[PDB]
Amino acid sequence: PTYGVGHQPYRVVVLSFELLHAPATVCGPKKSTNLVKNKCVNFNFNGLK
Amino acid sequence: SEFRVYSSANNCTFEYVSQPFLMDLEGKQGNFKNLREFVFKNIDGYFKIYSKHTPIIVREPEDLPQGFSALEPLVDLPIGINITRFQTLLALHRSY
Ligand SMILES: *[C@@H]1O[C@H](CO)[C@@H](O)[C@H](O)[C@H]1NC(C)=O
Repeated sequence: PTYGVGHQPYRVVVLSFELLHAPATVCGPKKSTNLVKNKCVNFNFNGLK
Repeated sequence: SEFRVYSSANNCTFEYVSQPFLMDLEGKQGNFKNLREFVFKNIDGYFKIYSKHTPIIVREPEDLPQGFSALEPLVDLPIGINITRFQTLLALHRSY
């Protein structure tokens, strides 16, 4: 603990992204908004625009 | 120790589990048989499963029944490995 900030240990986590063509099984989220009806709107339902 | 099909392991890539594909139960009564169907398709690095089950009552181990039936999908598999051969398995515990 008495050591300097430069000598202090730092826990490092490194993420590597491998864009493999076939699986594409895991990735980040995709936020969804509220639902409205009886209005001329642009809908994106599970990728259907 | 029924897992006699495999003896050696390696790195795994996909571990999905779900409700069993064979939900037909014989506990009700006999005199009817199952008609499990399965279609396997492996394209563009994907895999699909289709299945339907209908009773037949009459066994007649000669030919498939004369009837039309749709086959809806069950699960989609994202594994993109090469497939060239098909092998099935059986359930046999001991002579009886
Ligand atoms: C095996 O898969 C790789 C990549 O998915 C492909 O380049 C190769 O042609 C395949 N070989 C066979 C025999 O399917």
